[PDB]
Amino acid sequence: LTACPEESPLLVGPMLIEFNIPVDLKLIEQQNPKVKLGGRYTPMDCISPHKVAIIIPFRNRQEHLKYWLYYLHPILQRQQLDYGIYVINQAGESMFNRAKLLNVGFKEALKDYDYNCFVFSDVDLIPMNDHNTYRCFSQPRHISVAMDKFGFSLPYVQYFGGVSALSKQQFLSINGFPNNYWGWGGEDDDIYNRLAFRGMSVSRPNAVIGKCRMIRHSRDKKNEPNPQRFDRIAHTKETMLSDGLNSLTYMVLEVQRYPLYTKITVDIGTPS
Repeated sequence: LTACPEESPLLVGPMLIEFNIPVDLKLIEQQNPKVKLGGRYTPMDCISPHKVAIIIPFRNRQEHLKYWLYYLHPILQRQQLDYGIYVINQAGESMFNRAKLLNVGFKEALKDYDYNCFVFSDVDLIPMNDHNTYRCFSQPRHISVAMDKFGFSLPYVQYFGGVSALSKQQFLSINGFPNNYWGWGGEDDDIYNRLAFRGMSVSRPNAVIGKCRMIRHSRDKKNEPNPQRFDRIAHTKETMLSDGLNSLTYMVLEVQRYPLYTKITVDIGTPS
């Protein structure tokens, strides 16, 4: 049992990513035979140093998930990662809380395995080049750098939304993510502010390797509106230590181990 190489030899580079072809999960299971129950895979040919837990905040986007699973299982294996898929499903109908579900995912995933790396990904973003590794780096990593929906250009240098990865230590260091933004906007910039304060920076792949497509119904070129950073910097400084991993409260309603992913349905609350 040798350690896995620097970069994996299985890499293909640029890939074609499109959604004309609807997909069936049964087909994906058969196309990804080495994927054990619950969305787990561990390379046979070597030992991976990256035990990655991929967390997806979710609610009623089954179609998107199908396309996500279709493209990401093959890629993640070519990257030679020891990984698990976690779909944190918000039970409920109260406004969505992306950051809190990601926290729930961190905590729940550690109950299954000694993960040392966490990738936080929206269900609707697919990387276009398997050189954009879904793993941890020496500094917090922003993976979805150039998204087709934003013209393939980072909206602003401190944009940390979409897909990012943090080592277990990096994550603990900032007290996790905020639980109080709900769907008001800005959790991603608060998270960036947390990084700044605990003296870290943002690691990124080059812009061509960091290309990503958004799962867009049929064909829409129409570049989306540019998001502008929310100025909540004073606010992050005061609330970082009290809103986060240490104040995280929720109730796991149900846990299902599907062939391709683990689905944890939780009740996380309502805004107050």
